[PDB]
Amino acid sequence: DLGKKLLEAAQIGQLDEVRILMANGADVNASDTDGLTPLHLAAASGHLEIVEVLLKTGADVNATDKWGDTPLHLAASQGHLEIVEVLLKAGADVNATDFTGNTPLHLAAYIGHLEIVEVLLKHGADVNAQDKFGKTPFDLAIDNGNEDIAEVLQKAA
Amino acid sequence: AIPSNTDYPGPHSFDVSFQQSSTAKSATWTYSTELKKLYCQIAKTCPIQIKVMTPPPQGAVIRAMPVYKKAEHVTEVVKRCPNHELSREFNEGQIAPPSHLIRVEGNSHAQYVEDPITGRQSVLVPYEPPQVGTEFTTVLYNFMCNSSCVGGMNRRPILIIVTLETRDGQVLGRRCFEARICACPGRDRKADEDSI
Ligand SMILES: [Zn+2]
Repeated sequence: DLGKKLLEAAQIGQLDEVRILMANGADVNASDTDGLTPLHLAAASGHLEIVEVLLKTGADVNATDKWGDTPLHLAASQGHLEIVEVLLKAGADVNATDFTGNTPLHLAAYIGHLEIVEVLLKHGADVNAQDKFGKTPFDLAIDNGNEDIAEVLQKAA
Repeated sequence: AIPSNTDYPGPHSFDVSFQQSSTAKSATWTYSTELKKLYCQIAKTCPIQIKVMTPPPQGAVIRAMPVYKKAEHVTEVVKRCPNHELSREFNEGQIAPPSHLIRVEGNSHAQYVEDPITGRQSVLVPYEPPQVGTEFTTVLYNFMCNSSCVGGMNRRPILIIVTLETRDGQVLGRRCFEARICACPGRDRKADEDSI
């Protein structure tokens, strides 16, 4: 199953295998039973060149998995800065909202990726967006002791 | 006989904790204090902090053993799926047997145990006190299969049981946390916390 092989190659960082599978007709938008696509997996793992070649070969920058998360959510949650930048240029919504109300800025602020927080703000990240529990990105930065991020978010309020 | 998961501080006030974030260049792991749940990517370094209030005896060891969380699974031994066991990835010539889910990183005296009666697999390190002027003993763990792996854990949740033991295998202390080996630790932690 070329889809299954492509998902695995994208997750584990096998760039040559990704290129070979797509040349052999692997569905660039294949999904597993959690709705993760090769682009989700490369974005979460941090494989920049794979993310680029998937987007060049027709990967869906807006695809949502079973949590409603886009590849930008996953790169933002992990701290993969160059991937966040490439996804925004390629058409990602900076304020894509998952099924429990997280934006990429919620996840960056919570886990504590300062440089990602700065890049998301420059692309119109919404500081007022509330998750399912009423929490803003600032609320989550305070709750997880990310002081420098809370300061940056307060200045952007 | 099922391994006990009961928390037991014991006479040395044994406790297991996690630093506030990965010192990796990305969220290779993250720990939920709300859910007492570690989230990590496959084979990444996971530092776990051990604290005691009085020195353990000479010869004490720290064991880490994975067990299934749900009563319907707990009798099944937790090991790597065949695909990861037989992969060449991470399986270069080394002390850890390739079936073991839990490895220790950076300790030549880590010992891989398979009980010849129960078939349970675990990994030991000698207990060492903290380096002078630190609070914690750090043990580096690696978790060598995804929670989702169909030939192994197959989306069943696991607990990591951390036991402080005498040389002769008497329990001195025990702490337990849930572990998930997943694609995106940062998202999975928030999603799980959101769900509860
Ligand atoms: Zn596996």
